[PDB]
Amino acid sequence: EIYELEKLNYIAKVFSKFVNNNSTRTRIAKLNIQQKLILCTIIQSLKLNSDATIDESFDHYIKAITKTDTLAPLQRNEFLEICTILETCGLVSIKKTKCKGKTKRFVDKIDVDLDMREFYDEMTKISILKPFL
Amino acid sequence: LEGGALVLADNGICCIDEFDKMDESDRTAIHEVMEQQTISISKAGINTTLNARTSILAAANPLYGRYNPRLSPLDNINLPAALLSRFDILFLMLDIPSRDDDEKLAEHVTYVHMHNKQPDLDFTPVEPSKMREYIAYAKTKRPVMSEAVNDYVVQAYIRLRQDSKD
Repeated sequence: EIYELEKLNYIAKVFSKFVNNNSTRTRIAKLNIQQKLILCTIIQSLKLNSDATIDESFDHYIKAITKTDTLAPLQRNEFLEICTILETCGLVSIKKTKCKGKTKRFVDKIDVDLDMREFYDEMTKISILKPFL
Repeated sequence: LEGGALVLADNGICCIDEFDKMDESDRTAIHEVMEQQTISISKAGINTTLNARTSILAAANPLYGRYNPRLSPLDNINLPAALLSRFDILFLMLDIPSRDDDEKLAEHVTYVHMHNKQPDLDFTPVEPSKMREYIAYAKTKRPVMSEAVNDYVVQAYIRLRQDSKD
């Protein structure tokens, strides 16, 4: 019907839907240079391999941005919207995981589909994240 | 009572070549006229004060001659925090070898060693008397800051203090 719509061609059409953002279209997701900064900020918080909250990420985001003054520290509410820009492209997923203090209480743990090998290529082209590593 | 180099040069430029080659006795007297223009000396000869409005120009080199990128600048510079904290402008005139920019310095030194004339740019170098007269005419001016520049000054100072405040 594609040759009716235009009045293994399609398997070629369907696999590029799935393979990309890690090799090429990562920078498509982060046209904002701060979105590049906030993406490395998540991985620096992943050293403490814990329930990666949006606050503990915001903790490491402030305490690094006071050391290197690349930008002003932004809001948590801004930090809410910017990580959702990272979300809709399909890079990082957010789930409401478990903490069992009072009830089944839902803090948000993130997870990234990128590796440091596919990170280090796209950051050496920008020496402004080079203070942050 | 004989005198040094800070007393015959009262109102002007006092320069120091090889700043790190001096001692503590020179530094304690240089920092005293660097903070405020009055020197006071109380020795077996006299206990007196004297003023000397001077502008300190200093030329220094690091600990190992040249710089070190693996070393911090607080460790590269042997001067203490109170000395360069009083210094508002410090110029890190560092040389970096390049391919394109070194040729202009080489062309300029061969042009001034070929003859005394300067390069053929569309500008003429002014003689010492005219800008000496301009400096003497500009020195009587007393500028007053506005409020629109005041709100930019305090915001830049707050941001610089927070950025500087490792």
